Amino acid sequence: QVQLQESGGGLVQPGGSLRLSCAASGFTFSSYAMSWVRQAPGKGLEWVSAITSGGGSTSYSDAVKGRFTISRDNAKNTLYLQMNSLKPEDTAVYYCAKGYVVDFLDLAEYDSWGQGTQVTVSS
Amino acid sequence: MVKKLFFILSKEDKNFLFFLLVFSVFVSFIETFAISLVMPFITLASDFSYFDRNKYLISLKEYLNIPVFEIIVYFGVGLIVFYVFRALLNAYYFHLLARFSKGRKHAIAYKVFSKFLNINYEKFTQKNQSEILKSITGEVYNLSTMISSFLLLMSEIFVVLLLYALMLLINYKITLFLSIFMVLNAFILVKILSPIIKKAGLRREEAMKNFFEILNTNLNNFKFIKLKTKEDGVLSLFKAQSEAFSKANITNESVAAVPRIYLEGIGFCVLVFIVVFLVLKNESDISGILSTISIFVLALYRLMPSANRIITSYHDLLYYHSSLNIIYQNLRQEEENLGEGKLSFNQELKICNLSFGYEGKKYLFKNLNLNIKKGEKIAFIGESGCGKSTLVDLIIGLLKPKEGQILIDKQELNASNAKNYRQKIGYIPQNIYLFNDSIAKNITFGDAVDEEKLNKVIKQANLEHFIKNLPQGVQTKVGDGGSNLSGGQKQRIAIARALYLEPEILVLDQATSALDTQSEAKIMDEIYKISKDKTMIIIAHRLSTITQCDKVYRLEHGKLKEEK
Amino acid sequence: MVKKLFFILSKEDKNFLFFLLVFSVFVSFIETFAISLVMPFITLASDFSYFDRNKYLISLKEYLNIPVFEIIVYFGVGLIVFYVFRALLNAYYFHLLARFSKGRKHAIAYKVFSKFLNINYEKFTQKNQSEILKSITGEVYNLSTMISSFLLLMSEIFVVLLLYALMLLINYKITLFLSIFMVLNAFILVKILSPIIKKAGLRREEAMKNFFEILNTNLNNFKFIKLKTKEDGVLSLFKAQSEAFSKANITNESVAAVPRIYLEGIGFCVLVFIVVFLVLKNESDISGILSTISIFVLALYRLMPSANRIITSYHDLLYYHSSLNIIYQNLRQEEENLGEGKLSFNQELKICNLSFGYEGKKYLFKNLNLNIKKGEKIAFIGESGCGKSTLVDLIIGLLKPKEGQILIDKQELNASNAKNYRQKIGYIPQNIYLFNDSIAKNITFGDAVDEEKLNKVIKQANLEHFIKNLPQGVQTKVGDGGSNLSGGQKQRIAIARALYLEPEILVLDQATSALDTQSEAKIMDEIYKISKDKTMIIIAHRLSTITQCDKVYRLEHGKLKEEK
Ligand SMILES: Nc1ncnc2c1ncn2[C@@H]1O[C@H](COP(=O)(O)OP(=O)(O)O)[C@@H](O)[C@H]1O
Ligand SMILES: Nc1ncnc2c1ncn2[C@@H]1O[C@H](COP(=O)(O)OP(=O)(O)O)[C@@H](O)[C@H]1O
Repeated sequence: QVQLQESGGGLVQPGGSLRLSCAASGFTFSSYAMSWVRQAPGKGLEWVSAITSGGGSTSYSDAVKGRFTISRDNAKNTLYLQMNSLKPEDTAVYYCAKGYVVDFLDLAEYDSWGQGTQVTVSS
Repeated sequence: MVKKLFFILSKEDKNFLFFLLVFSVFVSFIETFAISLVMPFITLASDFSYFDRNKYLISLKEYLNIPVFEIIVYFGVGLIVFYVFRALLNAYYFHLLARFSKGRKHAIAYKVFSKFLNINYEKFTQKNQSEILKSITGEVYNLSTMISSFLLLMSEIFVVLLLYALMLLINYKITLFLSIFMVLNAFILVKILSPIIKKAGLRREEAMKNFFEILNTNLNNFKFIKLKTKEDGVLSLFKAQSEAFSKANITNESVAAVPRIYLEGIGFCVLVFIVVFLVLKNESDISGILSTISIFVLALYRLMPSANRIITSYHDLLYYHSSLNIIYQNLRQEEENLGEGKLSFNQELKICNLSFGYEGKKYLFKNLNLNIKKGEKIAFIGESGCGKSTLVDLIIGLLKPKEGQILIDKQELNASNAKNYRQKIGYIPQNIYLFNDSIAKNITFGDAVDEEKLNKVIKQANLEHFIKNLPQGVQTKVGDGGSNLSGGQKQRIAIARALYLEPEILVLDQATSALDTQSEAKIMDEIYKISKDKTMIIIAHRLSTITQCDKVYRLEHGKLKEEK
Repeated sequence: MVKKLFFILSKEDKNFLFFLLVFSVFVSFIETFAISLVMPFITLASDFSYFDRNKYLISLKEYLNIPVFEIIVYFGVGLIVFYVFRALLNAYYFHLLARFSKGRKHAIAYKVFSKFLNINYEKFTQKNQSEILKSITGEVYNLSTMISSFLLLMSEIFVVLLLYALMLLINYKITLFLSIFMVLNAFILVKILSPIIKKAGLRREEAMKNFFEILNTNLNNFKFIKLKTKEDGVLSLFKAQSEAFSKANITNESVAAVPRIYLEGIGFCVLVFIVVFLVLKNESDISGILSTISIFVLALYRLMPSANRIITSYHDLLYYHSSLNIIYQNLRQEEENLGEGKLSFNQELKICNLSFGYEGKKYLFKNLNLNIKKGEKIAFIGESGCGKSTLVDLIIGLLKPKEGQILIDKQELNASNAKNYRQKIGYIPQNIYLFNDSIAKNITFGDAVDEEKLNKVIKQANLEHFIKNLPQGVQTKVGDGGSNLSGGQKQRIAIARALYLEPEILVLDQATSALDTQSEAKIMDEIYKISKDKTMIIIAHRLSTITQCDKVYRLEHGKLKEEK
């Protein structure tokens, strides 16, 4: 009955700070490693970041490298993600997802979902 | 029956068993001397009331040096080193008990897991996994704690003996009345309550079964319950069975508390009665016997868990013991496959009149024949549980056939060459169960590493676009079976694990049943490309997922038909 | 957080809670009175002269008593009468506690099981059975045993309060030393051993899962283990993980034994201290204060399990407690379906653009169109995971759709009539889960008896030729799922069970998967002939079973094509 709900990303002008908080429920939050994804207008999907079970090994992508720092709070069962600077692509609504969503097939999986927070920060 | 014990323990195990046995006896002598050491010290302290009565201070302390109050303090701290020493020595003994029991938990279980690994796949098939798992990890905990309960029992019955010897060394009518009152209390609780302990204790097991069973059954007909809409016929059977489970449970928790409660009022009565015999009978030694009355106190304080643990290990030597050691040999003395020989496959894989079913199951084949040349990429279309996975279990080195030969280059598949024949095949079980570790170990299946053999495999299994984005790369923890790896990611890893063996035959076994529509065909083509240099057997539960298969064998109701 | 309590328990569960809590306070006075009755009995047993002195013991000496030795013996049996009365008293108190705990294990679980039985079918599908099972018998188990711990905690801190107060009346410096020595040992052990108890105790929970998961993973890959042939790579990861699990367990069962082993040395030293300290001080009344030593002995001997049960209930008030009470307002206050109306079925079951998906998933349909006339005898041909049972569970009263009308004689299927429309459908599951009771109760689905309609059901389900050979016949305890009942006879009851409902639409849902063609064809032919006067939705998993089916709707990947 895995149901995740992230809500903490609104429209604020670029060059600032924006931390999103993803809440989870229905599974042992610590044993599962977590990731992030996004769906662009018209385009398919696109990956963001990833992190391990202990939170001591990080991962990012080249289009967002050196821009974000991911933290895991295994106390309130929340997956955070700091965000700085927005491009005409950093908008595709960052959901949450469960395990490692990162290949081009394991993205077609509804391992979390849940509303979402649209962050279309234009010029 | 003791001969079945030494058969499992080895020199690192047997020598450790003797060490605990001697320490069990020595720890007993330590407790006794720790009790007996109170008697002199507390005789001299109590000798202060009567001033002088024997050569115990003014006529005894003048043998070394120092005054009276100094020798009573030095004897006092001399009592508290021996007690802190005992508190450490008794703790170390209870540490060797755990080190031996939990060390044998590993030393013993390390071999039974190998035994159920070496049996033929049919012998591993006939018994389910929820039974073999208990056969390699449930029995070991019982035997380990049983041997530990046996050593602790020897320590205790020894503690009881020489401490009773210390009591008899002091008084006569008391230790007599005490022994009589003790064995009278050992009765009733063991012959009138101990039967009712299980008379209302296994009725609680009966009630827990009667409650769990109808609860699990009730949840299964929930669809039929919503159709019935009326739950009265189900809750009228639940409330009466729960209320039948209720009192059958409270009678267990009542008769399990009567022994100790009665033993408390007894302990009080046998305590105050250790006093009423000293003041009445004129042994009035203000220090000679008033010292001994503290010895009876400390002795009893060391004796109450002394008697409790004996019955505990006694029940542990009946609940466990004889029911664990016999099955052990039979499961570890079990027979394993033995064969030495090689074989070569260059031409075709004749089957030649298989005719097979499981041990006690009906024949799902009978005169099943086909042949597989090198690189045919065949399939097995079936009706699930009819005989596809059974037939493919026959084609591979598993399951010795009944009347079959299974020729390879006009050479029979038997136990001599089945060992070398099992090497050149992967499995890729779509719903592959991985263990929580690095994906590299999951591809190598733990058989060390070969790097130069992993990157090529990952590149062939189309995982190269997947390792890059991982945090620890090829070293990220896979997280149980899936969790961190979705269905087709596990497929790519399963393909990589098989390709890592560098095989010549690849078998799929329903490799398309745990994925979405989009994820299947891409993986299928990704396998078809890396199988161009190899062969393939597919157990597809559906049609058109094989199309590129030059052979399509459909197994119906015993016979093997061919489609495309 | 206490407001969550009264919402569950009623008035009787409050009158019985006060029944136990006042008893919890009173049982402390009984123990103290049982101890405080010792010091008089022993100070009179020693000094007979007390029976002719003081404004308390003079006249009773010459009231039927005659000499002094006769009355002290009478006082002795009066104490053992009080101690046998006290043992029976404590046995009754520990009998009501278990009756209340295991009484609420039923009273609460009955309501929670009734709550999970009436939720919508979608809410019951998303969560697994072991979760719900433990939510209605494991959660009730913890909360039941928790309330008793709180009562026992208050009873326990009470008996420590007035027993410590009874000791203070007896002595000044001794009780002060004992209290300081106690709160010094209440320290250290709670802040130096307690961390290592969990530092090596929750490491056990860590190592146990890390040892079981790699073991349970190898059993599922036993096929690939036979293929690899080399087990050194599996055992190099098993021995290294087991040699780690070994030490990770020896330190837990060692540090969990360090306290009581050090506690023994404490108990020994705090005993000989008391008597020595009380024998050096010149209050030696021969009896007046040397009897008080026995009160301290009985006080502490009653205070050792007293200290154990307090921390036991405190661990029960932290390990559980707050993790159970909150998850009942979120389990008991659950919401359920509504509506009150009737519905009729006589023309067609128009579906008309179904389109459906679960809570937070994708849509398996997107426009799905069909219509079912009364008596059409339709089938659904799909794959093992497409959505064959989903659409049929949508046609029937189950599954509230997202965009689907599910018309019934041009009338909508909503909450007001979903009850009535669910009343007129029967499921007949092929792998039917039977409960260990008479086959009559199985067919009635627990709805009492009904020999009128029920005798006709057996004649319809062709069990009559099977009831004859049955020993108890219609009252035959079926023997759990399937004792001596073959697969076909289980199907006959599956048909009989839904036939007792007097339905109008009959589901099957994969009624062909685990039985030979013959033992099922005789059942399939039985189905097509007894389905003429009703409608039927078949969810066949294989072909050729729907010969006489007039309609065959094949659902592919979102669209509905039609076959026969
Ligand atoms: N591990 C097992 N233990 C006992 N019986 C089994 C086991 N696996 C399969 N069977 C039985 O053997 C029959 C054939 O099973 P299987 O080989 O899975 O069929 P298929 O070859 O069509 O997949 C089944 O009816 C099943 O009851
Ligand atoms: N009992 C169940 N528990 C968990 N998930 C289920 C269950 N039944 C179905 N599902 C999910 O719903 C989807 C539809 O499967 P299902 O309706 O069982 O198809 P079919 O019954 O035709 O095999 C599956 O992808 C599966 O993940």
